[PDB]
Amino acid sequence: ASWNSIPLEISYEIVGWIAFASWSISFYPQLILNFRRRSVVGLNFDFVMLNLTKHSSYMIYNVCLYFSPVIQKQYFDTYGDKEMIPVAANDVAFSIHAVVMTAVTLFQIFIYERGPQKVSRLAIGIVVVVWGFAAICFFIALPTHSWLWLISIFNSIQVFMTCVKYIPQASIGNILLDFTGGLANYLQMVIQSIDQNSWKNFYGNMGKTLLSLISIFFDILFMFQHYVLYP
Amino acid sequence: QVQLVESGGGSAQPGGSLRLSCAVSGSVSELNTMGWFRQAPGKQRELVARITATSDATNYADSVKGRFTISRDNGWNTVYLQSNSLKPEDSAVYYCNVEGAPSWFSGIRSYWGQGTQVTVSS
Amino acid sequence: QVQLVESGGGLVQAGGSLRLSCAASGRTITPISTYVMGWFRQDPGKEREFVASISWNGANTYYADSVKGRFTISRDNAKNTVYLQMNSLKPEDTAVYYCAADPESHVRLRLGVGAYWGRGTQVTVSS
Repeated sequence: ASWNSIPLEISYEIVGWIAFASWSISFYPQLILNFRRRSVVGLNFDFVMLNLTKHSSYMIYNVCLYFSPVIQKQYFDTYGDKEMIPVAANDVAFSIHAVVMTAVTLFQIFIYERGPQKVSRLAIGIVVVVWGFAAICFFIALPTHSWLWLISIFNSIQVFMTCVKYIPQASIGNILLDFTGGLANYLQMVIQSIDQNSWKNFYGNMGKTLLSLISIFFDILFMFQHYVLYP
Repeated sequence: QVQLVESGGGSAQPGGSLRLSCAVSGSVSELNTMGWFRQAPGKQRELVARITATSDATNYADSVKGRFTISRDNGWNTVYLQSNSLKPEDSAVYYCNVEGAPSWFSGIRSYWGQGTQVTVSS
Repeated sequence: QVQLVESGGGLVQAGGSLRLSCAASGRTITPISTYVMGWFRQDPGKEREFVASISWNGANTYYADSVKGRFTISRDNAKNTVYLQMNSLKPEDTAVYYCAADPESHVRLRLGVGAYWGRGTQVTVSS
């Protein structure tokens, strides 16, 4: 399916690349500090592992649905053949960038001074259980080539890992950047739905729908706590 | 869990010097700070010095600035307190402190040992 | 691969009418009725220039400032056909008119970087 309105298509591209930038720029400050220090002391090792799980899972869904004519046909067979694919180029760019950045972090953890830091049993357990389940789903889908079903599991895994990021977490510049990308990724989906006259993209990409809303709600909650509720 | 064991101290004369040691044992997901607190008899805790683990920044109480120095070994296994130009007001039980998170799910936790006595008198 | 076949080109007097048609067909992952369709034109040593475009919903039409008000674009999604009704023709309108299509972007089709192009139909305006 193609865009109807020229201004709505341009709006959707501008809000998408704003979402890409506000969420990709935050990877560099820690990475630069770690290389200069030649150490990872101060970094949460559990969070690095949980984020590699989340970013690889979202990346699988975005790259596959964006580039595979085969998986795109499965999408059309499920939500409608007049539907627009709900994965934008900025989603693909965000995902690949977030995996490379997280992989650089892991390489830094491996080469650099670690101090008394170590991934917790509870975090290793979450990751092992999540990866095991994903491997169970890869083998169930492999004979029937159920690739839309498989990457929708990968997308639900990122929604689980997104809940793990915010729920325990419950200064302003980083919150504002995170909130901007959540609102920009949500608004992107709205603009698409308005133009196509269809809300199916919210169901076909329930991972992006929840990733954006979990981010918005939780960042609003943190801003409400640091300024209204207590100080 | 984190185990902290304090060494050094005892008595010193005004103007004298003492070096404190804290052996760090165990592991966390994230080390936040390493420091020293002290409690004079019947008083409250007083942070003496602290190293911020994310930046390597050293911070001190105003009453000890220029006389006391916090330091560590390369592997963050030991933290030191070089107590120079000792004053009677420096008499207290000194406690080595470490702040860090056991996991992502449990916030930062504060660990301290049983402490070492430092008494300064003529 | 989508084939775009133009029709309707020919000689016309200044001030007259000519109606171009373009039939779209080919093997596609998305239905051709969901494609952006349009028209471009070209004069000998010049770059191809935008003429008109129509969204797959049929509600958004775009025109070049020079043809605005005289040329009307319409489409028939049951036939996969796009039309250009050219009224009030001027000698300057003499050019090869290319049909153009894009499976996803109205920006790319308007910008001239659309995926599919027809072979062209020569339109000649006499005096």
